Amino acid sequence: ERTFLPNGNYNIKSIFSGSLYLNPVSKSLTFSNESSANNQKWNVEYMAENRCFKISNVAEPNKYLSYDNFGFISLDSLSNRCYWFPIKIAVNTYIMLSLNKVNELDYAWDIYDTNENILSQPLLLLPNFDIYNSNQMFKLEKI
Amino acid sequence: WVIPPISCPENEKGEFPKNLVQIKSNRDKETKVFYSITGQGADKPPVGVFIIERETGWLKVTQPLDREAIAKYILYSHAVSSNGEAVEDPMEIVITVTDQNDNRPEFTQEVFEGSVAEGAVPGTSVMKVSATDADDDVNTYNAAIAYTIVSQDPELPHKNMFTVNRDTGVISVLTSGLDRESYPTYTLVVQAADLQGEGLSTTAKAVITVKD
Amino acid sequence: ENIQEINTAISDNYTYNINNPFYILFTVNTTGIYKINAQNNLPSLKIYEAIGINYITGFDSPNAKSYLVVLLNKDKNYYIRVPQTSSNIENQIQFKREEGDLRNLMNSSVNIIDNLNSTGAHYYTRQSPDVHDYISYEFTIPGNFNNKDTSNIRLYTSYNQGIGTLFRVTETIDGYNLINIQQNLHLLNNTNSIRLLNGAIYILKVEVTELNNYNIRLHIDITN
Amino acid sequence: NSLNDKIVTISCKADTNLFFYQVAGNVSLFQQTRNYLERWRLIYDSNKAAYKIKSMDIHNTNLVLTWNAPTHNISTQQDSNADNQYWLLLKDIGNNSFIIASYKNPNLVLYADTVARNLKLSTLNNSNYIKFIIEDYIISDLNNFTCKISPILDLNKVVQQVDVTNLNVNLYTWDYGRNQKWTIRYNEEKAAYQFFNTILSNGVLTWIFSNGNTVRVSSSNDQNNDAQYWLINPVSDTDETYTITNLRDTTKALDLYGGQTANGTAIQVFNYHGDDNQKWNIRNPP
Amino acid sequence: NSLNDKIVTISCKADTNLFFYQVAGNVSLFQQTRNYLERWRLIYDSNKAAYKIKSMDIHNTNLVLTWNAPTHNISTQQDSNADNQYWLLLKDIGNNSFIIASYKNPNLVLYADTVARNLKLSTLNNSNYIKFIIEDYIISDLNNFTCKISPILDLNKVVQQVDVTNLNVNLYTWDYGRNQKWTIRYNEEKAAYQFFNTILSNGVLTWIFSNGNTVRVSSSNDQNNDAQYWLINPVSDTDETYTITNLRDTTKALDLYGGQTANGTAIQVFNYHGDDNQKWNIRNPP
Ligand SMILES: [Ca+2]
Ligand SMILES: [Ca+2]
Ligand SMILES: [Ca+2]
Repeated sequence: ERTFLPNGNYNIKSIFSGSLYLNPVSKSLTFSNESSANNQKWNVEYMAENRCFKISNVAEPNKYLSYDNFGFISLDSLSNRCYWFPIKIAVNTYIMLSLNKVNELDYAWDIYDTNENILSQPLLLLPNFDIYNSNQMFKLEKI
Repeated sequence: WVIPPISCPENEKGEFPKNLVQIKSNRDKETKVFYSITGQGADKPPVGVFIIERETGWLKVTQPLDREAIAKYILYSHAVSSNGEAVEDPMEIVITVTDQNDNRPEFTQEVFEGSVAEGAVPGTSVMKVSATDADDDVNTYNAAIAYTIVSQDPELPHKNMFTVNRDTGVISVLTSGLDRESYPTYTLVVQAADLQGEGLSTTAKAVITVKD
Repeated sequence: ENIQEINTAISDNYTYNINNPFYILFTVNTTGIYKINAQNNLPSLKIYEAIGINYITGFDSPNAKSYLVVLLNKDKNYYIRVPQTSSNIENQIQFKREEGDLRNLMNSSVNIIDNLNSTGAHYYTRQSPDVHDYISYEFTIPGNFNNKDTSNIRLYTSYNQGIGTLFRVTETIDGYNLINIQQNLHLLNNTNSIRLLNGAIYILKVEVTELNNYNIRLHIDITN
Repeated sequence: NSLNDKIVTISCKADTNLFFYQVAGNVSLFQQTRNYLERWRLIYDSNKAAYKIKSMDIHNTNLVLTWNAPTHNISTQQDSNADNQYWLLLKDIGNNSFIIASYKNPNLVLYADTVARNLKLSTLNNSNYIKFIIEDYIISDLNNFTCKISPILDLNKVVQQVDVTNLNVNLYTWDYGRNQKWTIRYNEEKAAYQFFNTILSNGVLTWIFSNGNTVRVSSSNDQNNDAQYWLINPVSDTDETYTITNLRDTTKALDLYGGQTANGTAIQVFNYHGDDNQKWNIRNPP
Repeated sequence: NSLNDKIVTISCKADTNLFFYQVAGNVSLFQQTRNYLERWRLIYDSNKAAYKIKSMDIHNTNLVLTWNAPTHNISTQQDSNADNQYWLLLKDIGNNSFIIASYKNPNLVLYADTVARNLKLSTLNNSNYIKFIIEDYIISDLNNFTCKISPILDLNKVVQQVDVTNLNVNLYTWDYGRNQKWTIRYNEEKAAYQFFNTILSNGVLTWIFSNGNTVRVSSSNDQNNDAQYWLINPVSDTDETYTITNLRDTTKALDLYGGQTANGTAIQVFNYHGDDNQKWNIRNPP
């Protein structure tokens, strides 16, 4: 019993495009063309004890979406920086907050755009204020 | 009176004024009822934090709250007809502020001093580090501190010469081999993290002098 | 009357497994706001308080999806009236205590609007709450969400006057959040439209202020 | 460093007509008022390497630009020297505009909301809504300011040109004349001012030096004469009262014939002393 | 704008000994080299309001500083006028240093990795690792440069003070003497240089205009004796060669008498003609 973001594999897209899929490029995360490879698939698991979600890459199931000390989202081993508190603002559309306060504020996934173009942009972690910032909106779609 | 338990989380980020509850008197069919609130947070300092719609009973909060400044508000609601006469006795309403884990644990000192005998047996209590957390002790784990040892200088003659109780902060000798002549001074970086060690963290130094 | 009885006081969460109207007796351990519904919000329930029986909220309308948001006190007895349906699939009543924004919806029935087309007129007829009582409507604006695309929404009634409160809903693991969109909508013959985001979810709370008809008729008209 | 205790106005690159305006503790983007409610003192902290932006309101002397975390709103609060009241002034060379970043959190910078006419915090972008113009208040008040110039001795009279056919400069009564009004303009490279008479497309207030002492308006020969450029300096404890010196020789100042308060007296350059005849009421034409 | 097509060096505020260094497409942090390997031309695009940072490599002339998005990696690639090859130059007025932000993503700025000795990226913060010192390469090369000065006629001879008590200046074979070395210090206000001989603490290279073309070393207790100051201008298509002209009279260049590459020839000023006896090699002394 849980209708809110059930466990399983998802594709992660930005709200700016329906054809760009999240995947690790080098040590960064970016949205690229569909590849049908395991690296564009993400296992979303609920952590009941800490009341959050952890998201791992299918190609590397031991690496989770996290963040470094430079404001970038990263793929690394499990830690409290891998703990996300999703806010569902529409059908399959979420804002991804870090569970813990970062710099004494709510921080969220953030993809920069140039007139709705997000090619070659890295996914970042930036302050969040509300549910109206498109750059902090992402679609998680099974399966 | 028809009033439920009322609460609002600290650090609301906007969308003010935010609706909390529409309170009412079930005598509202008899005459037109006018609502109002009194107390600290309403008409008394801090004034205007909470407001109510006079004709509908919509209770609202006008600004972000902070549980560590004020954890609960004590207001009184008033129901009154057009001629000023009360249709209900004034009702006490408590508004609790729900905690967020927004306070980092804080060690009492940047550097704690301690001393240990040269040939002490493992299990020997040495010293005690201690931190505090301002968040809600009662209802959450946001102030549940877990103490750990991050590093040890030097890493000799072993990596784990000492151990710390994660609940108390008390540091005890772990392994034998404390030699005053070769390694007289030890510097441990101790960590203090809330949410039972999974939340916000901080570090301090535990300087330990080995002696005769 | 075939009163079935919940053994012990409900905590925060509970699930009670079940062609004729019968009643379910229960108490709650903690006084507070509760969401009560069937699966999946079928059928619509009614809830009563045992005076010491008084109606609280909810309607009896066939094939109509809804749930109840109600303030339950720990030192009182309550009755859920489940009406006759169709004996195809087993049913169950779900109980959840709500400490969040759902507080803004007591004591109201929340209608589930799940048949909104791209554009056009829509109306939903329910039994009207008494004067100063509440009926609510949870609906999703048609189309894909992109935080940009928008439809025009006219909300109004036909006979009864009411004060509308419009919220946008977001959901976390802790439940619904309610965000203020529009207050004090005078619903009777309302010609004012509001632009709402496609794919976004909204809840309209309606307080009846003039009982001119047995049925309240909420209209949702959508233009480009 | 070089901007410490400098009183400045702050306007929007997204709309150069909107200035930071402090009213009842609020901060809005408002039209140019040329008063102290749009003036801000920059107070530097050597340790933070950041600035407080304090309002020059005379009735409320301790209000500073403040970020109301955790919301994204901007207002003024009492100065408590807090991190959310400090700012990084980042100058975009080329534009000569500033990005004003929060010291508490440099991820966020000032953002001009031209619809709500206020300020909010935002993450960075390439737009002009986060670019701002910081100018010394005297310069911003005087630059492109079509004004009328009255000697403080008589406020009903005005420094004017006779007419379009007589470029001589005289003192006379005020009557909404195009020869009575002047447009002050500021040249950045020369750091000096020019007084364009509005009855001419490019006529400039000039001390002719071929003649000994003579003030006549003359055509604008660019990068030519420095007697066509001036330096304006304010007078203490006075709202709109200034002194005007020349650029060619800074020892000579604009002067009504000492001390003749007549309706036909000349306007001449004269050695700088500072009596009531060498000071000017630079007002806005009503 | 004001820095368009200027050739600069770029060093770190965190470590002022580390400079932007380029070779074969790779960008790193290295010690001061005083050559083209650490020289960059800032190229301004009016419409983008951003700059390209182009390496002054003499073998590959079209390499500009590039962010290899979306990675953390910075390098020099062939110029294609790409968005990831443009940069916002933001001067922190608070501490006179520069933040270099990507035009493709203004949230990301250059971060100095002083351990790996290269560049990565970071969101804005208050750390000195994202602050950089931009400076004209001539000033950067010459300021605080303890050096040796040799005539291009004979690169084994050095300009020197004869001894500690002989304030005359002649020519002699290089022999590691403290009197054979000079500390070049740049004066911002006078836009000039002084040559402090390393056998005292106030003796600068000066033109004794009281006695013809005599050049000697004298005390610098008078700040404003313009004969103490000099202008060091680079010779076209040379690596370390300069002409040195006096500030009291710029038509006077530092001159080796003759002609002569002898071991006692006089150092003097003479009317600038530009021959080999007025060209000088400023080098780092072994
Ligand atoms: Ca707090
Ligand atoms: Ca805490
Ligand atoms: Ca707290």
